Amino acid sequence: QVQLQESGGGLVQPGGSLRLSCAASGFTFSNYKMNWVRQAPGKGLEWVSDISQSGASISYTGSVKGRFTISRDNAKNTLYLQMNSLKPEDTAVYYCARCPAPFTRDCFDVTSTTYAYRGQGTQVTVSS
Amino acid sequence: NTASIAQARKLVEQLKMEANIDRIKVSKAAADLMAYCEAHAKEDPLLTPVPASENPFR
Amino acid sequence: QSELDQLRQEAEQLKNQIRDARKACADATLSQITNNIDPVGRIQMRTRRTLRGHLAKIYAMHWGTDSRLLVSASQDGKLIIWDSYTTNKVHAIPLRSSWVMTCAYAPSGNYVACGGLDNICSIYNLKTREGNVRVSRELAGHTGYLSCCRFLDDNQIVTSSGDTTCALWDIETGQQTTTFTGHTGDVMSLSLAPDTRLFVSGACDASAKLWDVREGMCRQTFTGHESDINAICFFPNGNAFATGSDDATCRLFDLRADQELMTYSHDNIICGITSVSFSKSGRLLLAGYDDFNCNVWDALKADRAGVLAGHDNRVSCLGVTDDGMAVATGSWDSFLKIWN
Amino acid sequence: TEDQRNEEKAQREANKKIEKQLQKDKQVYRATHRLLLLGADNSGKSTIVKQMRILHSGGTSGIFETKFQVDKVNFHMFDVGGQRDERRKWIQCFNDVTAIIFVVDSSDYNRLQEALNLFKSIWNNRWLRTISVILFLNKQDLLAEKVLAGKSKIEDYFPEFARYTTPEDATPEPGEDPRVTRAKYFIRDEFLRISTASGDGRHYCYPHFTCAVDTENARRIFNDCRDIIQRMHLRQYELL
Amino acid sequence: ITQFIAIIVITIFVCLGNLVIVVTLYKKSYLLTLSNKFVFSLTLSNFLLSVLVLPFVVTSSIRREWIFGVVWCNFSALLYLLISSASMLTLGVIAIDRYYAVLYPMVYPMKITGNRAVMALVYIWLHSLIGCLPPLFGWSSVEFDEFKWMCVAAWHREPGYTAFWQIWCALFPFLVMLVCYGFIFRVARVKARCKALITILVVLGAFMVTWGPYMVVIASEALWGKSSVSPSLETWATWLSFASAVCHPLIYGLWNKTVRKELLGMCF
Ligand SMILES: CC(C)CCC[C@@H](C)[C@H]1CC[C@H]2[C@@H]3CC=C4C[C@@H](O)CC[C@]4(C)[C@H]3CC[C@]12C
Repeated sequence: QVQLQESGGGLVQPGGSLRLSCAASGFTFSNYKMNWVRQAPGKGLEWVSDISQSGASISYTGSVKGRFTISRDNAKNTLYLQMNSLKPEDTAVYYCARCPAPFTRDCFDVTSTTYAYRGQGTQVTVSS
Repeated sequence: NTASIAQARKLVEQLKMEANIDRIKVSKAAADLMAYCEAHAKEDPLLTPVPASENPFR
Repeated sequence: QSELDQLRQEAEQLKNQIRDARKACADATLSQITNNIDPVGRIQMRTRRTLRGHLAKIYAMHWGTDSRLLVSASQDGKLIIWDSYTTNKVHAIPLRSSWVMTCAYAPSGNYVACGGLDNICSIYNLKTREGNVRVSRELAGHTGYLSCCRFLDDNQIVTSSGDTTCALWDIETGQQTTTFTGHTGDVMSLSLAPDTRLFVSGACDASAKLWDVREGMCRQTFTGHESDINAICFFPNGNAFATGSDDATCRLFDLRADQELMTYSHDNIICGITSVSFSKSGRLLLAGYDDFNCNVWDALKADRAGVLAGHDNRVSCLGVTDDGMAVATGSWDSFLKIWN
Repeated sequence: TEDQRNEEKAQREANKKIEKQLQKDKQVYRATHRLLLLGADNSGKSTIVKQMRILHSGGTSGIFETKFQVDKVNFHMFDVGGQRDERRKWIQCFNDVTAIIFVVDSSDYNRLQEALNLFKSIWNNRWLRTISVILFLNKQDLLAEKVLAGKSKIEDYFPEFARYTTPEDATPEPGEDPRVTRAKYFIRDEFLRISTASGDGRHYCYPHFTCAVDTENARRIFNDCRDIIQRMHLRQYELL
Repeated sequence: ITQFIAIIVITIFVCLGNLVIVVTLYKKSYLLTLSNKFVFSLTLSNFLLSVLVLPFVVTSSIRREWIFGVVWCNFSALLYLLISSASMLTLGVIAIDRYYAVLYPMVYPMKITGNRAVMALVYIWLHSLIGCLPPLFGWSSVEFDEFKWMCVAAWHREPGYTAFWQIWCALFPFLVMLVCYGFIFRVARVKARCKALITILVVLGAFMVTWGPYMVVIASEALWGKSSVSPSLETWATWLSFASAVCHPLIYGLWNKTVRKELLGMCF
């Protein structure tokens, strides 16, 4: 039974700091690639970042470059996201997702609606 | 809102029906599989090859 | 949100209860009580037929109940019916749409079914008084590409589609009689039981489900695999089934124990499975791979007994005759071969 | 003797007559080129196909079809619009096409990353290797006024744009503004960077600039198909 | 005696190399595409040449005289000339086919069809037969040449035919190959951005290294008489011509990927 369970979040003031945690079980964590995806109010799912199997070749979206950081821990089957200097428009629900195949470079349907290998999500709010 | 709620209902009353089914120990199942597989050993041309005089292919 | 959270809690509690119920029955493992039986590692076979004439890659084939005639489908837009013994072509049907990905052959031998990426299933009459094959019925109503179909008899047929549902049809009226709506991902394989009382399916959500044809409901679900499922087959006695996935493993499930009890894998295998089948007795398990090789597994000892080689592009389909006399395989190189 | 007669009827009547028709159909199959059309809903791919159909089958159920001819050569184009959101299974039915047509809305900064990710995924797929891509940047006319208005900036979506400089190979139109050319070529280079990174010598990409009122799109596809088929024929004779 | 082994080596190679290719093409009938029929004819004709002519050359080289009858003197020479001319012309036809394939890819499937291929195949052999008509009649004499060790046309005593055949059967296909591959080379060079140069040089040199010395020897004998060339050079020039049939099967067979794969599937 593949399952992903996010953790962390809550309310934070503008310019604050926060970090999220994702716990995975039911599959070989070291084989797959991992992703972060979010959905803002009144909008669809959006790309954020990813990290490869060994921890090299990281990538980010232009909106969060210089502020967000991603990392793995293969020895504990957990995924992290460090967030700094948060802005009001970062308010959204963040999900933990993995690409469908165990040794490929393809991540077609991670942002699709009703995607299977994705978690439930956590709420993050930035307000004064 | 209501659609996700209804999906959650359908899920839980599916789990109701799935949780009540009867079950048996794995020993009986494995023994039955082995017994059936052993009983029909003589009736498998692939498991035991066939003389050329009877093979429709060559 | 409070009600949604409450329902999630109830679902979690029932999941825990079912998992605990499963663990109680695990008194013994099959590998630990089939340890003393003899092996079958001498299996080796050779190809001695090659059917040629398709222009493009092949997706599906199916055997007839006489175990002499068979049909195949290719995405160039043709269905060809072959004579296995003499290798002569007996029919060639041009299709309306070229993007076909499934076909079936009636148990009585009067009809053949077809369909694919156009969301429609087509029925052809092979024995009309005029002597020309002609379309007799078209079934519509799915909202996704047709992936599999299997005849029950001359008048009804079952199908699965990419819209996450399956259906039972009445060919005379052309209307759906029942709909099965449990899966979460695309469904692309189904298997009829020997008594045709029930059937099983597998989907992209890494789960399989057991369906009652008449009651139109599900009563079992299996969650062993960890990726997309694309092949499934029944055991000869009808008390178990086997599954293949793109995580490079095969697994065996028991209907009455409601649990997984065998896995077939090797360290140096990284490709995914595309096909599965059983021999007549059930001792052998045959599966196709994206490495265009086919491995023969000792289903009861879990070791490899042989390998079939000779294709040079992805193996797409696989089938065993109703009397177990031969095995046929297709591939993306546009050829089809018969073994042993 | 009846066995001999049945064998004669089978082998003579059925097999040879079937093989004759198959041989007839093989030439028609080999003489035609088939293409796959991809794009988002906001793109004008439907406008492109309608426009080049006006320059010169029908109906749709699961798939839509299009016919056009240039220099007496036949092209078939398919648009898979009847499916749901996930692509990863029905996409690999098209491993044999000659080329893929990819259309992007150049004036929409917000949705550009999604198209870029889709392009990367298509480029690096196992079964879609060895297939070239024709890339169309569709809405230059809107991009020009969007840039010249100055209300929305590009560097808020792509911070590397601040350091970019126009290449020496740029060929601006006679009446074009230099900063329009800068942004336009930056957007093109974003795709070319992914294309040239993992692309082996068996795989190429062909970018183009186009507009809604355009009529050369039919000939460009012909010219690119020419190049890739020529490379294939060079390759088979050990000249590449 | 160092010479005598050379004929046996050449004969075994010429026989076996062509036999393998013709058997592979015949059994795997679906490989007979439009372009492979030229290779089929080229290999079959050379295989037939390997047995109807060569053993008599061995016997004449040992006995140092024509022991057989006058009847077989004419037939052997006629077959030699006919098959040689046909083999030379087939290469030019293949070059034309490749030129059209590479320079006009989109129009190729309709511009060239099976019927026109059959017409070209017929035209090759009609051209060859027109090239050998005069020896067949009484217009030219055929006799046993000492250091050639075979029956062939008397080049030294008939300066007209020795120029007619030389110009009409050899130079024309060579010029055709030269121009066709020259046109192919520049396209390959432009779109390479040196395998093309190596391949073209190999293909073009396999022809002239083998059929070159014989032509100049014939010309020298016709111009200044029999005494103008040493016997050893005459023998070696004649014997290099038979080595032409060794390069044809290798180059136009085994170097092709599909036929090589199919052959290895049968030979392992
Ligand atoms: C100028 C003339 C004399 C040069 C002739 C060179 C010949 C001998 C060479 C050049 C190319 C060579 C071929 C190159 C590639 C292969 C593939 C290999 O798997 C088997 C040998 C084979 C088929 C070679 C056989 C010999 C070959 C045909």
